[PDB]
Amino acid sequence: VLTQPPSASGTPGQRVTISCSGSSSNIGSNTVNWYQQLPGTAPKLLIYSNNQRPSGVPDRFSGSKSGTSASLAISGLQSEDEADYYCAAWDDSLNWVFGGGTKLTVLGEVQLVESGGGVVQPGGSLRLSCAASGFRFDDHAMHWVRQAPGKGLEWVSVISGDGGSTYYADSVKGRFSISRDDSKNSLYLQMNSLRTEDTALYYCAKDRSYGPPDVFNYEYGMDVWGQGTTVTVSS
Amino acid sequence: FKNIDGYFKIYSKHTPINLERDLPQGFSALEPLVDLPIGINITRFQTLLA
Amino acid sequence: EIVLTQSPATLSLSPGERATLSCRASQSVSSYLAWYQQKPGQAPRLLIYDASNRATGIPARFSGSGSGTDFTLTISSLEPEDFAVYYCQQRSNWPQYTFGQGTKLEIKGSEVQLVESGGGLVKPGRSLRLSCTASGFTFGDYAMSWFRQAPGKGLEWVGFIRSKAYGGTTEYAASVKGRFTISRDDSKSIAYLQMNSLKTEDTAVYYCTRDRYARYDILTGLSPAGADYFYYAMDVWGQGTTVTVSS
Amino acid sequence: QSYGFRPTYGVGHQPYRVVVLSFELLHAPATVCGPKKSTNLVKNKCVNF
Repeated sequence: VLTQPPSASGTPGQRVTISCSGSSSNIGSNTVNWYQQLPGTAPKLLIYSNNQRPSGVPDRFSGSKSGTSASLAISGLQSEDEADYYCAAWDDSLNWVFGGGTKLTVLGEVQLVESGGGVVQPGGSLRLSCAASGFRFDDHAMHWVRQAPGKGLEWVSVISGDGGSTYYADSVKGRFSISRDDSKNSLYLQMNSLRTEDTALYYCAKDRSYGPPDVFNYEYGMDVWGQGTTVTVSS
Repeated sequence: FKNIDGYFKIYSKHTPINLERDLPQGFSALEPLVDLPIGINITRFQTLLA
Repeated sequence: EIVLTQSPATLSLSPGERATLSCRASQSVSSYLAWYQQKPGQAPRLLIYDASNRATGIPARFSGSGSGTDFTLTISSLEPEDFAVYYCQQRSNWPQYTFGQGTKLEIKGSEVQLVESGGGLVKPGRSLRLSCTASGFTFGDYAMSWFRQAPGKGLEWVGFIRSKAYGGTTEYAASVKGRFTISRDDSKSIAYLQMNSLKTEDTAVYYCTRDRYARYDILTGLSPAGADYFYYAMDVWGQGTTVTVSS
Repeated sequence: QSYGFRPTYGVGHQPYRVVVLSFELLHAPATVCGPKKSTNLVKNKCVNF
């Protein structure tokens, strides 16, 4: 669990800070990744390795990890900086734990397309696939992050770039089966015995590293995201 | 020179003499210069000449 | 430098009898004798390797013996369809594989597959580029060797390219040095061969085969006496193209 | 056996320089320590030191 304030505030022209603390087993031993998801769109990576930023994110964002806690500094926030910020950390127990979300309220090509929805049949079976083409799928790994309507991000499973060792979450362990096809360039996720508390979109996330986050604890990060499919699991 | 557990305790002092017969009479102390923090059980020594 | 010559020339023995094939050598060579059988028109097939163990697929009527400077093959059974020429090859010299004039015997008187391409006239535009594409074994962990077969002369050495593990060097013969350059395309699993400076005598039938296994890990627990050693670490013959020359 | 690193190869067959750092506690005195911090020497006042 990553402690994070639920909502912050700030005026246009001042710099605010967004802290996200945690235990010494996930933040103190690994890197923290910040994300930003506008209402009605897909998230994106902002700060990775606690000291680097991609070419898409400008240098106006600042981040640092001091000991077992992190801080997200947004110098000169504008009117478009109204979204939810989540922190990411890979604990040594083979799990991807997210934060709580900071609802910042101001006072002023690579494509990952996934399908599969409709009747969920909570108690039968459901197939979920994610297409991938144009970013050297054989070199980059994949992830699965679901987001319930009105809740935060939740990690599902991860697959290595070589298609070998894989890991699952503590709440979905033993029921899901993740796999990939290097010949067809597609990502699959066989879900079985879905409960009524799995109402989310299951966004297909693309990793920037090669191996699982357990060995490469300084390069993992979800750069490119996709438009998930909202499930309709009910009685 | 000594054989302390961790330090060697090299003491030295340079005083002028005039008798030139043997160790002259007079009390002179040796100020410490270098304490090498190396652990070694030395039980033998030998001087060097040029 | 080791010349291997066969004593029999034309064995017209009727089926249902014995058969012997003597092979001598000038230099004292160890047990590195490999027997081959090549049907007229088809590709050669190895029968006995190292003169101590037989291959997997041929009948058991090929028990041979001999070691040192003399080798022999004791075929003490009938010859139903043994109409072929039996050549020899020494396995001691790795970059100097030399063949010999085999004996022409008559009656009276498999997912691993690799094909080739490229051929035809050679006098206009003396610059050829053949191919050797395999679809069986994993290309990259084995070296590619080339052998040519002149009409009515037998097999002959061309060259080979070492595997990516044991250096990317090369070693050609004396009659093809500075003329033929061989390169590999392990990214596409295709073996090529450049034929610049072509003459009238270089109109043989070229074949691309495998070489020793670069990964000797499996060759430790596995003994070179079963079908696994012949399936994993062994050369496999393929098809051959034709080279036509004119004035 | 050689590796044969080429720039055309994808991620996974590239050279990765690994620097493994080890630590031992022998009987000899510690000759390597951490960067002990420092502070400002205040004037006459009953404080710690």
